[PDB]
Amino acid sequence: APQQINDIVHRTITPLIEQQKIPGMAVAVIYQGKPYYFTWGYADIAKKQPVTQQTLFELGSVSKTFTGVLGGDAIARGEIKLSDPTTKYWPELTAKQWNGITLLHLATYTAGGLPLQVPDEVKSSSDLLRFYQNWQPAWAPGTQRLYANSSIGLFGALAVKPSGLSFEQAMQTRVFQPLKLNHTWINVPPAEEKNYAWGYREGKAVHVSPGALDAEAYGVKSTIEDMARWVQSNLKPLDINEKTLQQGIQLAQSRYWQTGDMYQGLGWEMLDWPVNPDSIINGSDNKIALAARPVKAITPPTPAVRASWVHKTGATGGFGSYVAFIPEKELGIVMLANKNYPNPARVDAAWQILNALQ
Ligand SMILES: [Cl-]
Ligand SMILES: [Zn+2]
Repeated sequence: APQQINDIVHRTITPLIEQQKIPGMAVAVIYQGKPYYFTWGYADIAKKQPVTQQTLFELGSVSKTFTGVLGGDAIARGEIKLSDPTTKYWPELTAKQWNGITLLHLATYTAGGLPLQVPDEVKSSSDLLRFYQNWQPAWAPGTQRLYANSSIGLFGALAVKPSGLSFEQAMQTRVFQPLKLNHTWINVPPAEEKNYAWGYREGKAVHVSPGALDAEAYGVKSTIEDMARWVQSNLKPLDINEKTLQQGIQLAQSRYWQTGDMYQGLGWEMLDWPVNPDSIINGSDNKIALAARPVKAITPPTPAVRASWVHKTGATGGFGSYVAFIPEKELGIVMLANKNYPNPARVDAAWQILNALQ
């Protein structure tokens, strides 16, 4: 890699690892469209297995960017419209509070207070219907954003219904395979477990446990190389030969809602570039990121703005991930760690690197 990239990465990430006690980490810096890879530490501490460019990490909510793009691909196929009512795809949701709640609301966390988590007691299809049938909104739809797995998670499950495919099969055939993400998994196969890093929570090795709508909301595992390719695909949609996927990527970076200086995409979140770094750092703190905030609609949605900071944080019990990129500059970063450490530290490190290379 160029000397300037090696220097800033060492001076930014090695101290981050020192400060946050991260056992293993993989970083890709995309510079002038090309990825440069860095690894530190261990995928499995007790086995002394190093992090490599083939190590799988839990992406947590970075999974939502895949869900948003898969939804965008469905829009471009004419299979769904974001204005469609939820009940078009789930007629059994007869409770009156669902009148007026569209796929747009589900995708962008604006249905009116759907909760952050689907409750752990939901283990069956009927449990899930009961949950949504009895949920009472705190706000009218399209007025408040409340980040929620139960919102975008349901969006993903319904967006694939017209195709007749399962969510996992739709994602594999329509997103992973065309983009040659051949080491990206909703369910890690037995032959790849050897590359599945352990996450570490309070010194204990952990993996994410099954939950309702997990594949849609937080269930993808991937390598640093496949995640660099995901960033390249989102930086350069016109290089994707499948038109519906090219358009799906673009639609996921459309701006549908604004609150403060932040815009909500489909999975992705965006700000205008140049960005105020303190706003992305401070806004990544869960005290803000998980809070209810009024939104203003953008009608029609703004088509993907190349001068944007586009990003997403993700966490599981044992992992912490961050992706950010700037289409106008062909500049991006992927940070995958097997400890869940605070989002503001992730964003600050990412901005120090990309700011140095702009
Ligand atoms: Cl140094
Ligand atoms: Zn040093």
